[PDB]
Order: sequence, then structure tokens, then C-alpha cells
Amino acid sequence: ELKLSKRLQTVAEYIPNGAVMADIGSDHAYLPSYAVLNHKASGAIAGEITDGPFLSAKRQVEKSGLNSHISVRQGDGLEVIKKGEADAITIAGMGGALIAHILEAGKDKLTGKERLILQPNIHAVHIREWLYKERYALIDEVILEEDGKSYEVLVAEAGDRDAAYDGISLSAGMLVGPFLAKEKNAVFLKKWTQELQHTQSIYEQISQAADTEQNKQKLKELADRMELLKEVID
Ligand code: NI
Repeated sequence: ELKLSKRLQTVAEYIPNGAVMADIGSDHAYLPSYAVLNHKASGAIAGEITDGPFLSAKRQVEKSGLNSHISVRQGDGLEVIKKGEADAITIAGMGGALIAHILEAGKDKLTGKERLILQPNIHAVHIREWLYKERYALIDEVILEEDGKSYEVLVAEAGDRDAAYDGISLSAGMLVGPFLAKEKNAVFLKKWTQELQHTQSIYEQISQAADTEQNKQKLKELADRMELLKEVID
């Protein structure tokens, strides 16, 4: 039927069976269509913010004759869902900052029991910080690459926020991923090894620059980051 990318395929696998899912900023409503068609989800909501992506999602769902189980809605983030409407929420193809913003702006729509499957393009840390604060528990993480690009997928549900971080510092865990850190797969090492190298270059770059209170502060943070990364790729 519909084919999904490795990235969204990964996301779909965490959808609880018979779950009603809400895909925020749904890409053509493919993921939700795919989930409902494969009976992974019982029903779904596909949220779009702009007119274009909205009409096109509505048309695909209509074209696919999935209007009966899929509701394409227009709105900002979780603005499209009603409290206790969905059992799983997927937010992918966005930056960690946005995802965290979406979650925070619409946490009124959350009961807390909904399973969150978040796929940040970058700065997954913003999501972990938000999750820890709203006490959620990370139940799993995956990091893979597709078409020469690495992508992370975070899965969370109500639970004990510290559990997943047992054995690792919140500081590091939140940045690289507690589960990811334990796994230490090729994609993970490559991503963070490069990040560290990039951090060192800025450190040495700022090092040669002026000796100002500002640059020394900027260096302190780079150092903290470097040591942090060093501890995760040992
Ligand atoms: Ni960020």
C-alpha cells in the first residue's frame, strides 16, 4: 500500500496496538494512513498548520477512503486534538526545540498516559528536558541514519523519569540519550564523535581569539560539553 521512510517506519512501530494516534504536522498524512491501514492504529488525527499541507492531507485521506477513521484537522500543534482523544502522539520531521514547544504549548490537551513518539531532526535534548519536567519516562530510544542523515526517535509514557537515566548523568543522558548512550551504536558514536570534534574546533577557535570575560565563558561551556561528550564515547 503506502510506503514509509525508515524514519517514519521506526516511529510507526511504537504506536500501541488499537491506539488512536495523532500525528502533528503530518507529512501528507502518510504515517497515520499507514498506521490505520495496517491496523496499527484504530483511528487517527492528522494535524496541519497551513492551508496547503492541510488541504493536501485531507485530499489524500479522502482519496484513500480513510475519511471514516482519519480526521485531518488544521491548527497549531496539539491545538488539533481534544484531551483524551488520542492514545499515542507522533511528532516528527521537526527540530527538538519546536517539538518541545509544541508539547509545552499544548500540554493541557494531555492526560499524561498518551504514548509520545517524538522524532526530532536535531536537538533531541530539548525534548528530554521537557519530558523530564512533565515527569514522563523514556521507555525507548533509537538512532538510525537514512540517506546519509542521522535521525533520533524518542518514546515516552507516564512513569518514573529517573529510571531511564539510571547509571548516567542527567546532563549527558538528556543530551545524547540515555538509551542511546547504553547502546552506543555506530550512528550514535559517529554523530557524537563528530559533534565533539566540532566543539573542540570552536573551543580552539575561541581560544586564539580575545581574552575576554565573554570568550572565557563561551569556552567554559564548550569544555563542559567536550568533557560530557568525552564521557559518552569513551
Ligand atoms: Ni536546539
